[PDB]
Amino acid sequence: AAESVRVAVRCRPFNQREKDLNTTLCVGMTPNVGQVNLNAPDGAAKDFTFDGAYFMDSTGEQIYNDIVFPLVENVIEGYNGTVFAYGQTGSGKTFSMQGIETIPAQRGVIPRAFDHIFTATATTENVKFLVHCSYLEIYNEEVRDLLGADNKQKLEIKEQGVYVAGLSMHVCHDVPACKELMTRGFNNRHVDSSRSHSIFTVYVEGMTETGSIRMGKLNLVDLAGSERKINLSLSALGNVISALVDGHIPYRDSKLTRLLQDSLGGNTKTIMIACVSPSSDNYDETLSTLRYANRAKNIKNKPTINE
Ligand SMILES: Nc1ncnc2c1ncn2[C@@H]1O[C@H](COP(=O)(O)OP(=O)(O)O)[C@@H](O)[C@H]1O
Ligand SMILES: [Mg+2]
Repeated sequence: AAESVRVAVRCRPFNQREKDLNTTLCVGMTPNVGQVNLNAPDGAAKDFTFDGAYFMDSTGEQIYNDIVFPLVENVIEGYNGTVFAYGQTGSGKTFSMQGIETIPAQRGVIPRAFDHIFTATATTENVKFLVHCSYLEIYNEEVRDLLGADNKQKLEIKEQGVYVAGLSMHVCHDVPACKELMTRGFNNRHVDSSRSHSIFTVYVEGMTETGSIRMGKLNLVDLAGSERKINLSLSALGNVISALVDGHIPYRDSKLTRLLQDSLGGNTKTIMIACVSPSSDNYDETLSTLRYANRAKNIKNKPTINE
């Protein structure tokens, strides 16, 4: 079925220095209708409509429940699903994807997708599920396996769909197995993470009582900071989105757009979490993220059940 990319905006709270400077709040929201207003110094507001609008006190729990939970349900049924985190360095991309364990309601979409997948796969008595994970990093157009034996090894992108040749896949029989791969991946990151893209993939294979196998993959992507060969994957993402909404798509311009070409206009249900700052000192970057997120709503995907 024809389905548009769902876009949600998340505004982080002020940090300590912003409070010490008494920094002006230039972001407003009307979460019932997904409205985000951005105020300029002169007083003129710029208004945007999104599929979700999560303000300074929002939690990873309420973001997951409203926006990601139905996509993860679809992955279990056999669909491909992708969640990207987009925004400047310091806006909350990693806090939205990974989150924190010190405050349970602030746990990210990745730990939450693990709990959801292992709960839902066990409560479906008709289907037997096998879960596998992969975790890669793209820095300077160099693709690296974050869980492999040699993490330094640069890997090639080939097509059979599109895949990373030599990318290790790790069986996960439960949530602890999943969380060990997350910390393992973190300790193997390039030396900090602001200029690279990371992709955590969860493969959910379901075997029915008949014997029919369905295969849905979940891509959880933490993009490099959008602040204005290092910036090629980000520039190509913008160029791809422009072609997709402008009515040829240059997926091959970068490693990131080649790998995720099915997430942008292909067989996948995609969600974009655009992260913004509440501060008037970040106005220019926030306006850039909001315009990018607004444009991203017009991308048309064609997700079908992989069975
Ligand atoms: N919603 C939030 N609530 C509390 N702290 C947050 C929130 N979003 C981000 N932070 C804090 O802001 C800082 C930067 O966030 P981070 O996720 O690392 O951003 P990014 O990955 O986009 O560079 C961190 O110190 C993090 O704890
Ligand atoms: Mg980060």
